[PDB]
Amino acid sequence: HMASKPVWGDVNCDGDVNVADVVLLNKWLNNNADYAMTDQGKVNADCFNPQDANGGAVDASKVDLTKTDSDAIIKSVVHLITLPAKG
Amino acid sequence: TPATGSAEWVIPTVNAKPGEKVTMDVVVKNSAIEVAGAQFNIKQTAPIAYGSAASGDAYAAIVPNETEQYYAFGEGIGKGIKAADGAKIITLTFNVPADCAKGTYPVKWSNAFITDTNGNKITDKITLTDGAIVVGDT
Ligand SMILES: [Ca+2]
Ligand SMILES: [Ca+2]
Repeated sequence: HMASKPVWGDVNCDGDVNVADVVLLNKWLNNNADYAMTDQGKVNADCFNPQDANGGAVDASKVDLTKTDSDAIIKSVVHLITLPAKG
Repeated sequence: TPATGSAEWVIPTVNAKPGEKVTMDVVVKNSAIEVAGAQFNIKQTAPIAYGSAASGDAYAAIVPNETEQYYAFGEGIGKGIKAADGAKIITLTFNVPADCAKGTYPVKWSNAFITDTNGNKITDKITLTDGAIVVGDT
C-alpha cells in the first residue's frame, strides 16, 4: 500500500488516541530512530496542517511532523479540540 | 519491557469551612516508577464548586480541559520521569459554598490512563487514591 487514510492521532496504530501516542510521537520527534513508527503511524500523527483534512488517503513520505502535531493530539485527548487542526 | 515498579497518586483529604476557597495538591507517594504520560478526570462532589487547575512539577506540564475537569500530561521528548516523593502532579482549587451542609465531599479520580516511555499501559501499577473536602462550620 502506497497511501493510506489517517486515523487522526493514533501514532502507535492501536485504535485508541491517548497519551501513549503523545509520548511516542514526542520520542520520535526527538529522535526518529527511537521509535519504529509505521507509515500508517506517520499518516495518523500528522494531524496539524495535514495533507488532506477531509481524511482521504495520503502519502506517508510527505507528512510534516512537528511538536505542534503532538500539542494537537494531547489537546484532543482531553477533548479541548477535535483533529485535525490548522495554523 | 514495561516500567516495573509503582507509585501512589493521592488526592488529599482536607478540612474546610463553608465559604472557603480550598487548594488541593495532588501528590505522589512511594514513587518507584518512571511515568511518561497520563490522562485522567478528577471531579468533586456537589455542591463544592470547581475553581481551576494548575500544573505541578512532579511529572510534566498539565493540559487541562476546565469545563470537563479532564487533564493530561506527556513528557516533551517521551521520557519517563520518576517523580520526587510528595511532588505535586496537579493542583486544583475549589470553593465551598456558604450554604454547604456538614459532611464529606469526595474528590475522585476516574477515566485514568497512564503510560510509560514506550507507550505501555501502566495504570494498574499506579494506585489512584481518592480524597475529599470535609466541610465543618459557618
Ligand atoms: Ca494509539
Ligand atoms: Ca503536521
